[PDB]
Amino acid sequence: STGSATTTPIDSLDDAYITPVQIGTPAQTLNLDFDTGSSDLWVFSSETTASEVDGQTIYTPSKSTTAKLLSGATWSISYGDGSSSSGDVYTDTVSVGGLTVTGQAVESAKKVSSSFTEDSTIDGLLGLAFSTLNTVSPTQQKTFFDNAKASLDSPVFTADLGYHAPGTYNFGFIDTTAYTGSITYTAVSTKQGFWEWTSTGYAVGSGTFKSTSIDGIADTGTTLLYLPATVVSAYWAQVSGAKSSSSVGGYVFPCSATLPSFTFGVGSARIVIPGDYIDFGPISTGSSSCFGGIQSSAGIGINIFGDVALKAAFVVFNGATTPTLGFASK
Repeated sequence: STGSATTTPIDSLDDAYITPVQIGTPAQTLNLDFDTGSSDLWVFSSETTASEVDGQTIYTPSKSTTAKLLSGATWSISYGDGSSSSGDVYTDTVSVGGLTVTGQAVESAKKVSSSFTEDSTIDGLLGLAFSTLNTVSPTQQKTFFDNAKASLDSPVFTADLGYHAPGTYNFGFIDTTAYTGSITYTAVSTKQGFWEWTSTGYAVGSGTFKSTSIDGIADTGTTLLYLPATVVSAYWAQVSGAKSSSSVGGYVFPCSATLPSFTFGVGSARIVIPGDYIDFGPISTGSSSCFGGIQSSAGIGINIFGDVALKAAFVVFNGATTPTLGFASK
């Protein structure tokens, strides 16, 4: 089997992407944030504290004939941005772009943190990291991808995120019309539960390529590109007036600037992030100070190839017995 679904930016900055997901019988369609950096499929629901729901579409298990409470199971997650959610668990039928999993764990939120409430466009998350990170207790649950894997034509999914435009998540096949040149594959470590890999270096604008190993995660659920302070400083030094602002919480730059591109290495191949992808606009409405899309990972504890990086590529998440990541230009 295969699936194919369009993923759409939630706003004009590509802060995140939502993909429609059918849950239950009859289908309840929720727009979920596909997140290769976590492993829980959780939704706003009829059980969510009413004051914590503000415009989201909810899953109502009692209206699904295929929903079954997973007795005794609870979940609770905290994300890298300090947001969180928790609740109980149902199993139900879940379909993405024509690909159906029966008995998928659907984690129903009883509580969500303010950032989730405040984002009306995101009805929940669909985790696509490794199932070892799943938070369901006392019986850990599998991701949608893990459950689908054996039925898929090929045990892969691909992320093709758009810049200020829709893109695609595919399951079970590689669309050879969706990228240019070749896909370069690189090794993955699953030791931390992430799609963790090592970039071979970077360049800033038309500058020479610096060969250096950068260990990081491919994370569709993180907006920006977080890299070591040395790398980030080298980037922003090429933007007149750019500076790190503790009050704002990262590098800002004059909105009048033209940003240089940023290149990252995948083996001997190179992915170029155009400068415009690195512009996240005014820090506040009407400001002439703009927020940068490349930020320091110092104090995160890990480098993160988030949407800024991934949207410059066609990315293969290969879930074969030995997982790998593939990147192509597009």
